[PDB]
Amino acid sequence: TTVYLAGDSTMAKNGGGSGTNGWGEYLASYLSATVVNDAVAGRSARSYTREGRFENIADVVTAGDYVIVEFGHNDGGSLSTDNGRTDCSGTGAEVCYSVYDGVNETILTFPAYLENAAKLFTAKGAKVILSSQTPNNPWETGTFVNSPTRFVEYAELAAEVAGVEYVDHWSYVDSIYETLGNATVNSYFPIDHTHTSPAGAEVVAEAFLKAVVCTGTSLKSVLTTTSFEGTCL
Ligand SMILES: *[C@@H]1O[C@H](CO)[C@@H](O[C@@H]2O[C@H](CO)[C@@H](O[C@@H]3O[C@H](CO[C@@H]4O[C@H](CO[C@H]5O[C@H](CO)[C@@H](O)[C@H](O)[C@@H]5O)[C@@H](O)[C@H](O[C@H]5O[C@H](CO)[C@@H](O)[C@H](O)[C@@H]5O)[C@@H]4O)[C@@H](O)[C@H](O)[C@@H]3O)[C@H](O)[C@H]2NC(C)=O)[C@H](O)[C@H]1NC(C)=O
Ligand SMILES: *[C@@H]1O[C@H](CO)[C@@H](O)[C@H](O)[C@H]1NC(C)=O
Repeated sequence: TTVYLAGDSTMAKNGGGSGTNGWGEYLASYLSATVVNDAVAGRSARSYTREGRFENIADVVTAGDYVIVEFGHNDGGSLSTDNGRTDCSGTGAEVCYSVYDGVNETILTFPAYLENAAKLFTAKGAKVILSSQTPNNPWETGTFVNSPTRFVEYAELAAEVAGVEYVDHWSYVDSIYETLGNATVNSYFPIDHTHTSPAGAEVVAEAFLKAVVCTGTSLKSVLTTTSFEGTCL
C-alpha cells in the first residue's frame, strides 16, 4: 500500500525554504504504508493540474493505494494580473480564460480541478481523501482569530460531489493552535505567517491524524497509533 500526497509548501519536503518544512514529511512515522510526498512549493489546484502532477500520480497509483490532496493556500488572488496559480471563481463548471506563459489557458474552478483528479484516481481503484488547507498563523496579531478561507468549504463540497472522503484538516489544526497559545504557535512560524518550522509541521501532521481517527476515515487502517492530543471536532 502506498499513500500519495499532493499539496503545496505547507505539505512539501523543505516547506517554503529557510529551515521550514511541510507536514507530509512527518506522516510516514505513523503509517504502516509507504508515503510518497509529491507536494511542491507554490502550486495551486490549477498549476498542479497544468504541470501534469495529478496525471503523474494517476500513472503510478494502483488499486488499494491512497491519495491525499490538500490545496488552497495559493488558489486565491486576482485573475486580472494572472500569476498562473489563481483558479477560476465559482464552485462548479465555470470556465475562465487567461493568457499565461504563452498559452490562452482554460482555467477551471477549485472544486472542478479536485473533482477531476478524484475521478482519475477513483476509477483505478485508489482511495481519495480531499483535505482542507492548513491555516496561516491564527495568532499573528497576539489574539486568536478563526477565519477559514473559501477553499475549506470548497474542499468539502468537492469530496461530496466526487463521492470521496473529506478530512477537515483546517479545523483540527486551528483547534490545537487555539489551545497551544500565542507564544508557542508564533514559534512555529519563523519567517512568515504561512510556513511552519519542523515542530509546527509535526503538530500539523498530528492534527491530520487526529482528524482521521475522529472521523473514521479509511486511512485509519494503516495508522500505527491513535495517541495524539486534542479532542474530536
Ligand atoms: C505573542 O507571542 C509573541 C511571541 O512570543 C510575543 O512577542 C514577543 O514578545 C517578546 C517580549 O515582549 C519580545 O522580546 C523582546 O524583544 C525585544 C527586541 O525587540 C524586538 O526585536 C525582535 C527581533 O528583531 C529581529 O528579528 C525579527 C525576527 O527574525 C526580524 O523580523 C527583525 O527584522 C529583526 O531582525 C522583533 O521580532 C520584535 O518585533 C516585534 O515588536 C515590534 C514592536 O515595535 C513590532 O513592530 C513587530 O511587528 C513585532 O511584533 C521587536 O522589534 C528585546 O529588546 C527584549 O529584551 C525582549 O527580548 C519579542 O521580540 C516578541 N516577538 C515577536 C515575534 O513579536 C507577543 O508579546 C505575544 N502577543 C501578545 C498580545 O501577548
Ligand atoms: C481565449 O479563448 C477564449 C475562448 O476560446 C476567447 O473568447 C478569448 O478571446 C481568448 N483570449 C484571447 C486573449 O484571445
